[PDB]
Amino acid sequence: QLDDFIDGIF
Amino acid sequence: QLDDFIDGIF
Amino acid sequence: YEIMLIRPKTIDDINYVVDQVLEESNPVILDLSFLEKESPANFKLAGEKIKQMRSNYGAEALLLSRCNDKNLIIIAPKGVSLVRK
Amino acid sequence: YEIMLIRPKTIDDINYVVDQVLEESNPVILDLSFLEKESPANFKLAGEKIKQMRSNYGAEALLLSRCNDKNLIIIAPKGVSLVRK
Repeated sequence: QLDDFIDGIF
Repeated sequence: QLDDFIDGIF
Repeated sequence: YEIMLIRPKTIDDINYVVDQVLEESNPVILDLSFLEKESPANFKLAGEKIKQMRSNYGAEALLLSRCNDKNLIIIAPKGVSLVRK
Repeated sequence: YEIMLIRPKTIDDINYVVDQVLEESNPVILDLSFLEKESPANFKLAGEKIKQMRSNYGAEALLLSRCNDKNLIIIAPKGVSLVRK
């Protein structure tokens, strides 16, 4: 279940 | 090592 | 402005986040762990809403933390920059 | 405004956070894990700075996530409300 809705990771 | 500088937790 | 903090559980909570980002222009810090393990259908729905917000409205989304029982995301509207330093 | 994102490593990074919150009135999302395991003296110093900001300047501070290699805190200045929902 990837978070394929993000523009990057902290 | 507590975070005794906070006003709450999410 | 305000930064809202929420752990969505229902479709009404997903619509709440859409409205804070798009109508109020408030960033939202949201934990998607409840939707992820309770409703895979609403977790996919929540993610589709975030994709549409970034694609059409210039929202930024960042993953802040991902462990057992936590999936922390921050959604900033167009007008609030997430600046990596 | 802007929301700054940082993992402090030095005293200059701690002064950077003081200046964003107090001079720029920008919220800061900071990971205190590096200071915690590398410099216990600078971790205590960072915490003292957050206590002074909340006590004298009306800043709010919230713990967002705490696991191995992460200690995520959000500091909002007076003027940006962290609203639990």
